[PDB]
Amino acid sequence: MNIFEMLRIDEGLRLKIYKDTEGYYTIGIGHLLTKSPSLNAAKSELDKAIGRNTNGVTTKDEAEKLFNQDVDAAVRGILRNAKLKPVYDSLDAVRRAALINMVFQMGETGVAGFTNSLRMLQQKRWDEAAVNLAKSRWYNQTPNRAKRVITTFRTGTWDAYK
Ligand SMILES: [Cl-]
Ligand SMILES: [Cl-]
Repeated sequence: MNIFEMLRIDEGLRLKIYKDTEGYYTIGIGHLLTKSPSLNAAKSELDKAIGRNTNGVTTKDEAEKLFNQDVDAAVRGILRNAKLKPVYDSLDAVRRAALINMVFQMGETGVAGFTNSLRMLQQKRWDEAAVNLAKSRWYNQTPNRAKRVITTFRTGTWDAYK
């Protein structure tokens, strides 16, 4: 397993514009287009993202290209974030993927706010971080996914995804 496969499992793949768990327009593999309620606004961002008149639909290749870009951007954002980098640097490979997953979902700013959890992860206090992480809106809103990610931090294995 690897980060791509992990995220493809968590986000799925949709080739037509759709609304995410929060009601926002998205496309592909969890690529958020806009938080605006307007579908036209969404089609416009799509077109801008793809570089053609899409009319709300993408091909598999195009969606995978957005995904590649989004994963890359996620890693890069972590490595440039003062609160995040040190955490990520301290982790083993599997766990780093768990961190990336979270930043892809919630943004780096959103993850950088789990201060308490981050410290625990940095200290390698797995069970404790797992419990702290669960005390969040994130876990209450998307519990199955949060649970997989959390298990991943807790165990350092991919069992949650097998
Ligand atoms: Cl883009
Ligand atoms: Cl979920």
